[PDB]
This record gives sequence, structure tokens and C-alpha cells, in this order.
Amino acid sequence: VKQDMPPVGGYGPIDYKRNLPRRGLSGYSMFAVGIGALLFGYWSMMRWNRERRRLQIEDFEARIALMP
Amino acid sequence: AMTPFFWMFEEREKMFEFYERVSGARMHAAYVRPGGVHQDLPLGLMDDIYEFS
Repeated sequence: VKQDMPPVGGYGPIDYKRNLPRRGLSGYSMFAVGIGALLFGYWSMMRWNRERRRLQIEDFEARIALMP
Repeated sequence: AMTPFFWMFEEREKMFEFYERVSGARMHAAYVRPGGVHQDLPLGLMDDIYEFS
């Protein structure tokens, strides 16, 4: 009897293909996402700055009335 | 490029384990006499090479 090492009935395949998914996101849509978040930040910052301008006007009234 | 060095050297550590199981030496296995290969592989190596592949 002989006890070498052949492949047992043959061997299965091994792929050799370059797996790169090119994901992606359709980058014009990523520009849309970035400009949307940018404009969201601008609108919220705009509202908060103008209300802090209101309260700073109240501080101006404080220094005006308190002075004499 | 620090890390892929170590990834592929872990794979090479498997390959030095294969050289060890073939002959015994880590790196400088002589093992190839003029007149063909000497002292052939132990039973249970080709399936390990299949797994590594």
C-alpha cells in the first residue's frame, strides 16, 4: 500500500479577481448632502445670532438705565 | 506604511511553519539534493497548503 499526499479527488477553485466595490454614493448626491448640512447650519446660526442680538440690546438698556 | 508588513508577515509565519513541517529548518532548509528532492513530505501537508491557498 502507498500513503503519499495527492489531492483527495481533486481540489476546489480559488478566485483571483480584484474585489473593489467602487462605493460610491453618486458623489453629486454627496455634494447635495454637504450643501444641505451647510445651509442647515447657516439657518440655525442665523436665528441664534439674531436672538442673541436681542438680548445684547437688553444689556445695552441695562448700562443705559443704570448709569446716572 | 507600518501595518501591511505585519499582516503579510503573519502569512509568512504560516509559510515558515510549512517549511518546518517539511524539513525542520525555519529558513535555510537545504532539502534539495542534486538528484531530486530528499526525504519527502509527511502525510498531512497538501491539505494545509490548500487551506493556505
